[PDB]
Amino acid sequence: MREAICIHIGQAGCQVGNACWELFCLEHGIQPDGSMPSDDAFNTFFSETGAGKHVPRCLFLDLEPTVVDEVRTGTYRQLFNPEQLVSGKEDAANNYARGHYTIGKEIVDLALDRIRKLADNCTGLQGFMVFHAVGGGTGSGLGALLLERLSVDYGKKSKLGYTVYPSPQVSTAVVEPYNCVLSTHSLLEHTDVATMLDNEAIYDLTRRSLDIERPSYTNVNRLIGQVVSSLTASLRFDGALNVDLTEFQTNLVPYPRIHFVLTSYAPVVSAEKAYHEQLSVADITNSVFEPAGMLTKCDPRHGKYMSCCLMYRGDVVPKDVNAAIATIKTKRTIQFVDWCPTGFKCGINYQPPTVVPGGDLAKVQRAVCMIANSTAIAEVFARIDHKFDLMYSKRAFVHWYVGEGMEEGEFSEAREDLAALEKDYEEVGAES
Amino acid sequence: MREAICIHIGQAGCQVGNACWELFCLEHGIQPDGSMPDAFNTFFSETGAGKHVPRCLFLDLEPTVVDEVRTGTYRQLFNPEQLVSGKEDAANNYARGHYTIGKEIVDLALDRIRKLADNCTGLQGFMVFHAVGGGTGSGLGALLLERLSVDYGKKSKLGYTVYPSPQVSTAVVEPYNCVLSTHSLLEHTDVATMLDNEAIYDLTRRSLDIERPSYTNVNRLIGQVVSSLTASLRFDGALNVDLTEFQTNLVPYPRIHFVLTSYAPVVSAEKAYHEQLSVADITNSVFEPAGMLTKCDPRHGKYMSCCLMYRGDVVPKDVNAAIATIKTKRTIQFVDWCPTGFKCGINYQPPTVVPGGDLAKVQRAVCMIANSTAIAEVFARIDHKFDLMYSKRAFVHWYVGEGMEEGEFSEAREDLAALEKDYEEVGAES
Amino acid sequence: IIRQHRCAAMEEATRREQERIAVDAVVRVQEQDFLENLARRDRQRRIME
Amino acid sequence: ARSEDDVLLAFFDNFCAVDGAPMVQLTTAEMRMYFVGISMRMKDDTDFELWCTRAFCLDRHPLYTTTNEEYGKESTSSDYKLPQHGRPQQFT
Amino acid sequence: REIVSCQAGQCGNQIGSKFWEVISDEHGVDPTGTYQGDSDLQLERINVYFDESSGGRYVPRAVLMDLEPGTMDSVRAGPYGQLFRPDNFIFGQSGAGNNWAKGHYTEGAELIDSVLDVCRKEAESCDCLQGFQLSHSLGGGTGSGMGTLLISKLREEYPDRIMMTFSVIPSPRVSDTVVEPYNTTLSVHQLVENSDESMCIDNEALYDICFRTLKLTTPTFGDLNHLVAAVMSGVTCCLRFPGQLNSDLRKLAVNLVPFPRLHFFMMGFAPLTSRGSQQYRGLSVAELTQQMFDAKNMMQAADPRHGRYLTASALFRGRMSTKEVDEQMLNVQNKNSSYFIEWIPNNIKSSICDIPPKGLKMSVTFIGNNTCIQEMFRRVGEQFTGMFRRKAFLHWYTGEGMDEMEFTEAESNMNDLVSEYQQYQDATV
Amino acid sequence: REIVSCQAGQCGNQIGSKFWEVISDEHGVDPTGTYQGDSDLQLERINVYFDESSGGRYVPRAVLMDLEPGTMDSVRAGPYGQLFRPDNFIFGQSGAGNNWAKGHYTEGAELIDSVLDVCRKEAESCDCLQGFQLSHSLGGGTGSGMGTLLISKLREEYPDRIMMTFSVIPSPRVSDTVVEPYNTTLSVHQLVENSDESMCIDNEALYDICFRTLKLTTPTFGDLNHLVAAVMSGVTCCLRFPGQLNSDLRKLAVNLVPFPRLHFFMMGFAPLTSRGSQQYRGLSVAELTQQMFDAKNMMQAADPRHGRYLTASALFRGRMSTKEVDEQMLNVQNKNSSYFIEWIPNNIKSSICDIPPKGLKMSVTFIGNNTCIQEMFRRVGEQFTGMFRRKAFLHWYTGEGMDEMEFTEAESNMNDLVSEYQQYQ
Ligand SMILES: Nc1nc2c(ncn2[C@@H]2O[C@H](COP(=O)(O)OP(=O)(O)OP(=O)(O)O)[C@@H](O)[C@H]2O)c(=O)[nH]1
Ligand SMILES: Nc1nc2c(ncn2[C@@H]2O[C@H](COP(=O)(O)OP(=O)(O)OP(=O)(O)O)[C@@H](O)[C@H]2O)c(=O)[nH]1
Ligand SMILES: Nc1nc2c(ncn2[C@@H]2O[C@H](COP(=O)(O)OP(=O)(O)O)[C@@H](O)[C@H]2O)c(=O)[nH]1
Ligand SMILES: Nc1nc2c(ncn2[C@@H]2O[C@H](COP(=O)(O)OP(=O)(O)O)[C@@H](O)[C@H]2O)c(=O)[nH]1
Ligand SMILES: [Mg+2]
Ligand SMILES: [Mg+2]
Repeated sequence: MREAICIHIGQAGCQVGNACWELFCLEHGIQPDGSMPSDDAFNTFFSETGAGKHVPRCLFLDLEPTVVDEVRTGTYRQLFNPEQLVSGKEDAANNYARGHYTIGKEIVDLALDRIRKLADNCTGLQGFMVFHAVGGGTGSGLGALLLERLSVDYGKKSKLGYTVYPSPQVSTAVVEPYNCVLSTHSLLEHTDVATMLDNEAIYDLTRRSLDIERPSYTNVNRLIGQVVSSLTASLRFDGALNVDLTEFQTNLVPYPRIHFVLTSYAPVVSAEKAYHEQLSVADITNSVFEPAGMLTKCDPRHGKYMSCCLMYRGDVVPKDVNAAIATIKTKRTIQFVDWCPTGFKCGINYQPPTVVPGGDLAKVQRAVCMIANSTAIAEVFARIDHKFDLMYSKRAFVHWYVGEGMEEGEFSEAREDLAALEKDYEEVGAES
Repeated sequence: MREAICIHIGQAGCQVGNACWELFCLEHGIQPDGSMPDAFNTFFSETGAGKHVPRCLFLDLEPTVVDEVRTGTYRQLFNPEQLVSGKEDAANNYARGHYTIGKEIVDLALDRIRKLADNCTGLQGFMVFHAVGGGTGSGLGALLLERLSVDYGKKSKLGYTVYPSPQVSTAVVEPYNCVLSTHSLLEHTDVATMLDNEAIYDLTRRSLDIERPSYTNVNRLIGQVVSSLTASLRFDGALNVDLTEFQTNLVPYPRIHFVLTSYAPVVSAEKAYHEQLSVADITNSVFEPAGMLTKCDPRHGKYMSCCLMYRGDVVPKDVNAAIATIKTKRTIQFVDWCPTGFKCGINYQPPTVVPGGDLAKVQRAVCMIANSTAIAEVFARIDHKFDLMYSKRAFVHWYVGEGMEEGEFSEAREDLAALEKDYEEVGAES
Repeated sequence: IIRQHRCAAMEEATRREQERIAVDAVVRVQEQDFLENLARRDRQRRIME
Repeated sequence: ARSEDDVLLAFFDNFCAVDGAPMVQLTTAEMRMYFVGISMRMKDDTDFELWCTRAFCLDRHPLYTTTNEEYGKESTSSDYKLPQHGRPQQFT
Repeated sequence: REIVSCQAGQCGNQIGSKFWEVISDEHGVDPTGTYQGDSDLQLERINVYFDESSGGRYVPRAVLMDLEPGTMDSVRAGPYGQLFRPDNFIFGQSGAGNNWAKGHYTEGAELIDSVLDVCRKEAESCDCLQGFQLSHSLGGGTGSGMGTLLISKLREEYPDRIMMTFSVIPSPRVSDTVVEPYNTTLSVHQLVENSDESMCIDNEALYDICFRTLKLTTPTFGDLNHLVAAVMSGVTCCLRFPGQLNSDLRKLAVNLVPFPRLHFFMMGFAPLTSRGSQQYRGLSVAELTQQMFDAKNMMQAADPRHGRYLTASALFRGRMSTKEVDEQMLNVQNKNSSYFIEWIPNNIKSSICDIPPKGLKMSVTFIGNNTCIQEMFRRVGEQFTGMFRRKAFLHWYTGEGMDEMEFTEAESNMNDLVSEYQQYQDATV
Repeated sequence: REIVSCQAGQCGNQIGSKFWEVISDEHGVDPTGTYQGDSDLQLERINVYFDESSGGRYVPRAVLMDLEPGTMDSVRAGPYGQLFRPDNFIFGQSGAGNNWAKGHYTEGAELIDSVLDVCRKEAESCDCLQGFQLSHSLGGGTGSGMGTLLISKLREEYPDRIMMTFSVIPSPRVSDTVVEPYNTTLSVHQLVENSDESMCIDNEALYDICFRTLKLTTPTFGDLNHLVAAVMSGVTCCLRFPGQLNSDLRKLAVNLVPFPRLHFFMMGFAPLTSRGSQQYRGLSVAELTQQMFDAKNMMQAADPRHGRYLTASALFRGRMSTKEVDEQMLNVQNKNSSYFIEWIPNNIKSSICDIPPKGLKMSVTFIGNNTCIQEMFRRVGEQFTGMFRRKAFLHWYTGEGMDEMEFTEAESNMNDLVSEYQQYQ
């Protein structure tokens, strides 16, 4: 029942999935060997076997064997299946053409076979959870190919995709804007809902709120996994206002071509700061709506809220939920689009979030994750478009794609599709 | 309900905050870890954990005092935020603390003020503890006065200010800082209270028989006075008083809002047990010029409003008897237009003795805060100081070199002149 | 309990710092200098012979 | 692979007597015999020099008290009583 | 996955020998071939550079190759000479004599067939060959011409593979031959045409680092080669060890080569401190970044301030955070925005690997494509033109079989390369 | 908050090394660089002077310079010499030859590039740099010239940061060179604009202190360095330890510099006593005050009766009560109003720090901006005029690219500074 299948594509996908699955195992009380010593709550993420072992419903992919072999040699090797842990022989190396045309096709068939073997087991599959940063070649290329095949062979099943877009200021590649523009077309057409996961916002949030001078990739992935768990706990545990995958994607997607959504989780507070503050529902809601607490480099004041969804966990009550919503509506600093008066979705769960040992986060009574479709995504799209166009002015890092098997006009097509994204955002956000 | 938000500025602000919060924890039975092993609602904000975070904001420009507080006993009591300091001290520079180095911390200070305010629903007012002698306590204090007045309007605002002494001082630019600060302290403080160290030292030497008086004892006495003034709303009494209740009877005119303080009985353990500390005796000791907390002789001026607040087993019977005796004896005089001149508050909770301190456990006590014309003497002293040091432009270059206009020294001196003139006018007979 | 765990983690970090002190004090160049001292000495002796 | 104790015991077992008692009295003659044994153990002069220098290292609060601390210095948990004359029960 | 190395010439042979010393030290492989490493990570990806035998010996995937038997005998008699496979020691009878034509057409031509046979023998044993790396110097005769012949044949045989070339660019301040301009001019065009990346090493800057940075009194060829060996170890760190942000040869190629013929790089190894100031200086990532871009830490002798960085990439080793490896990288991008080309914002890539060099807390290797790399090429083309105007030292090449048309073509390719470097330096958006 | 220091010349290097020795002892840092103190307060603000390496080893934030490498070798060989950083041991090959021209124009100018590189590296390492401290002697060549050019470049690079200088000023009674007046006149005219606050130390008065107040048979330059290092620690104590009435560099400057160019302070330390008299001395606040205000204790060779105190500052350290320091200050003002200036009543600032220097009940340091500081300037100006009317030793200084007219500038700058002090005298 209510199963959800996780796919983690690329280096970034595998690293974020490691933290996400460690959080899932800790919150479901599953030992690293795959057992619960001492309730069908795990059914959506772990497949119960006859012998009593729980196998996660996850699929790891990377054309480079480094991360998957690290997983195989890690503590959770007994938990993770020998299969559903696919590896390649040579990486895409920041090349969408490589990940989509030459080395991606030799592994996509096996990926689809493994997905079929993980989906036929499922009886109430809610949807797919694709974690991939479009900066990388395999995150963009192989991710795009896998999304195309999954969409064409699996009908209209819900598909959430957590994507770490090239962050506007800091980046770890020069071809990364090219990869992002190339993969944006496929991600738009085939991914039902996409979640922004840029880097400056998470890193500044961890620097200021968590008060740690060395916020690193593990901390970023821990926060992302916490966000994923908060979003998906509605079906995992009983709640006052349960929402399923379709339930919130319908309320989050106003038009088929606009589904990219911002995310903001709070109270994301340091351990030392934890019990010295009265973390009320109104306080955490205000902290979430604060631009500084968002996990995306898109300031809300430069855009229009279109449809916001709040996943509350803990002792939250619809009373305080409604009171926080009323205060937020009274506040004039943030602005909602005129033609969507309510614009608010609420999902309440009685299960408080769990903190992993050694993690920077601190366990609290209540928490809330914000997933909001807004016009602020147009500015980050424009930032990456400016990142890309001046590089494409005189064919920088394009001979690789040309010689790898991609036609040159594909870059122009991706540019035009991205420009259509910003223009569609502007047109929809324009006042009636 | 009846919350009072404390804001502590500078060296003296932080020290007096430590003393007063020790006294408040002593009074309300709150551990230094913040627990009881809701009469505290005015000073300690409840959270879910049963631990009580004080409704205080410590602000300073140099990190020594905030580091000491975060390292001391009350580290687990005080919030990790609300305990903030900059990176460089104002350095006895009103211009620095009001124009250059304080501007980068005023925004965060007002953010924390908003955090304190939206937590409480019945805010009675703000209480800022500071000394205008130094740099930050003058400049940053004044700047917070303007921001609080513009962001809160007619909310009650008490300032407990340590002005420079008439006789000796611990700085050379201290008169400049005090003169520059009186402008804000007159325009945006609803009630200001004089707490200079002289009469506190003299009272400690002459009453408690302390051969080595220190800032520790001075701040303990200041905290005793603050607790006595605020305990009327904290504990039940025959004649309770509130912030506005005592303000409207203490200040006759908007510009006349500076008040002297005198707390008695204030005696050591050995001496406390040889005296009949009755209501009449304690009232006479309060009206004695030796018992005041500020060096300013009433006999050289005229009283216009005395707020006497008693704590302990006092009764309105002996309260009225003492008032009658005060009226009968002619050594003190009241102003012509104010016959009554007495606002009396009664509280049933006797002042808690600080263990390891110097005060003695006494059944009944009384603190008197008085608006009177005698403040003209200390204003004349400080303005003569300022004129003497300003005649040939001493230390003015340090002030000017911080984005500061030389003319506001002159306008502040004119403000002091106007204040002294209006005190003389209101004290003039019919 | 989380406070105690973070204090233990800080103590572990200090232990890691002490171990890195040990490895830095270990940081072979001086031993190579001693070896070349022996080399120049014995070449000098052979030259004299 | 082993520890300091293991290496020390392994090295000192070579100097044990026939009966097995831990012999503790060495002289320069048998010290140099051990050295020449190592000399024939490895024949490279540079490696022998490295071994010897590596194994022998041939050329390698009452004072402070704070007046601010004096505030809560003496107060204990036994001095914290709730006020007797508190405000009445909240009917709001 | 697997990478295979070829060592050409005397300079290339010695640099490869010390490179294998460094790799064996990092992977815990004794000179006798047995494993002695501390942990399992050294064995997890030991197959990238080494090949296991039946007895457990890890033979390096190396082809030590040169005309002169003297260098073969010396490297075999060296401390790690027993590590290499004897059948991979291919040598001729008479040396090339610093003659590019001798090494490329007459003496090396007969022996390059056997070299290619042994290289294909070593490559076919690889499960997934990552590529080749040729270590050599362009100033020599057999280390430049015959190595370029090797690279050409390897390109003709294995099209999709990556051939790193580590070429020690000769400099007349450290001159050792009156024919270095001829050899360099005849070899650079082949390096451009065939080698995917051609990485330049300047012995001037090697001595400069050994003098003003490491403060070595008498830094021999061994001390010179330690820095280049560290660079060759760090360029392929993420292949052999896991890290928070992986990279490899194709990663660096695609993120450092904007145009097909713009594939020449200059190196930097950090940190580098003197003997006394080792434990005194805080080995922090801030000091690492400070020492990263300065000319004194760069072992190529061309001042980077005179040029503009087309691209750059920093491969870090050690446990460091992203807000310690990337935000200050952007800070450098901002505080020296003049030296970075405006049409490629974020000119510099970052990669992180967990395992640091043995003994050192944290490290980084710099791989940068800059407009300043044309200084060497102009200032060696000047000498080539000066010598070729009078037909000096040319009868050797003509007798061996080289026509002057080939030299004219080599100089034309020299000029084409320097012009291509120049016309990306003053370009405006 | 953190202060970065520099030592110039042989005198400056020795005295700064001794200052670092006493600071390391006070903060419980052995020469190995590790911390073995007995309190939390020692590590609470150890970053003021020391910078932690990657290992926590506390390298002094000091830059040592001199054209002669002999003093570099001596400071390295010193017992705490290993504490410093080798890269900061910047030095030249040829000495200054006791020439201000060589130290400021030819060798010092060519060597200052690396000096400012090291200083700015230390500044970047610093989080919030409170100020630059410099220690040297105006009577030497490299010390005086090098330090003056230092302060000039430091001022032009960081305008608002506090510039402290510790200048050892020669005296005619203990002169040991013929060109002290030249060097001092060419250095004070730079210190009077480029330095926020300057403190002059006299070898003659130090010797008098050691002879009589300490009753010590044979003190040395080591003991003089003891005396001045106690001063250097006490001036910035409040930046490292908490106190009832804390202070810092800018507080001292603003309370002791009534006019921008009157920042030459005469110093004193207390208590000082011999072994025989230590048991007889009953240490108290009043005893500290009198033994501080008496002339023999102050290491300035200028008699206070000959002048008046513009401003005074007493940085008290140790467990004490503020009432008695307040009484002492008020009573000394009232009883010696003749010694103080009438148009600034309460000329004395008092700051109190809880942590005392190790070895005493409690101590105090005296910052004195007395008008009698003009005496030494006047006498050394007389020396300089006497030499420069007869053209003495001019060729050595002019051969280094310099000319007569900058000496003519320097003498006038000293003269009108003396006149400025005389005006309030
Ligand atoms: N949030 C988050 N971002 C990551 C993580 N790992 C990598 N990234 C970012 O995602 C981008 C793309 O990942 P890549 O390093 O290219 O790895 P990849 O996507 O698998 O592509 P290949 O390296 O060719 O296999 C990188 O530039 C990183 O900045 C992660 O664990 N969490
Ligand atoms: N009563 C009392 N006054 C104090 C105390 N500490 C400082 N002061 C006052 O502060 C004045 C001197 O100013 P500063 O030393 O500069 O202290 P400040 O006013 O807070 O200014 P900063 O030092 O910049 O923080 C003195 O005249 C005292 O009146 C204290 O602990 N108790
Ligand atoms: N880095 C390094 N360079 C060397 C070494 N030995 C020689 N060289 C350089 O190589 C150049 C000569 O190359 P050469 O040996 O004649 O090449 P070959 O004749 O083709 O083998 C000289 O300019 C040297 O600077 C060495 O051990 N290390
Ligand atoms: N107080 C004190 N004075 C010193 C010390 N060393 C030297 N001096 C004085 O400094 C003068 C010489 O200055 P010098 O160090 O040669 O200056 P430099 O040549 O520029 O380095 C002499 O007259 C000494 O009196 C010392 O350790 N302590
Ligand atoms: Mg990858
Ligand atoms: Mg202060």
